[PDB]
Amino acid sequence: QVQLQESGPGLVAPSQSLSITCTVSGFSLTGYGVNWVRQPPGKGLEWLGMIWGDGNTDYNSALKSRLSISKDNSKSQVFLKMNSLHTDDTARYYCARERDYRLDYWGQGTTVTVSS
Amino acid sequence: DIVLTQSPASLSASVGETVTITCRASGNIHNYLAWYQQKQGKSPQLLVYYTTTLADGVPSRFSGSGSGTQYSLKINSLQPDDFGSYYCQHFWSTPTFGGGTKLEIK
Repeated sequence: QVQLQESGPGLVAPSQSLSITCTVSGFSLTGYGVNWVRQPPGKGLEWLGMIWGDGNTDYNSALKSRLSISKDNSKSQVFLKMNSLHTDDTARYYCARERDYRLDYWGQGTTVTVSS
Repeated sequence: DIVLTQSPASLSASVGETVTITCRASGNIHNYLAWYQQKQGKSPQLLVYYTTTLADGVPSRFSGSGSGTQYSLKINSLQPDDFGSYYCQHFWSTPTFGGGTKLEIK
């Protein structure tokens, strides 16, 4: 009964910023972590960062500087913000629930295309 | 960061065959390893966690093993429902994903 739904901007121009929302249902944002994962067209999964139930966050060292993750416990929403988009920022972006060393529930993802 | 290397990158197999895919770590990950199955146009799905534990609903034809920097996923007698992409992921400090293994019907 967990449900995660992502919504994003679709097509965006290089250098602009991107904001993605992960709306969750059936569980509490205070009791679980939420991870952000992306997938470039035809490539593998790439871990972006996580926000813990307590509000502490962790990021991919390589992207750390371009990314921001936050949440609104009240609204049951987690957000991903990326500044200075590159064309290779094109991918399907997913949010997934984290429980004891495992991503048990995933949203269906949202496609972002960085195109001028 | 600890990287994961998956082998083979792609494999062709027939229904009923038994396959093994490998996940190697560039540093000891102490068994904090999960496996995901991804079908065309769907989000990944958890198969195995903590090296050998199956997620609910996962058929028993699937089994994981390993320790240290070497892990495996064995699929006994492939079903049509099993073709797709497989990913291993660790949780030893910053999580990373292996490159994936493409399982394609021969």
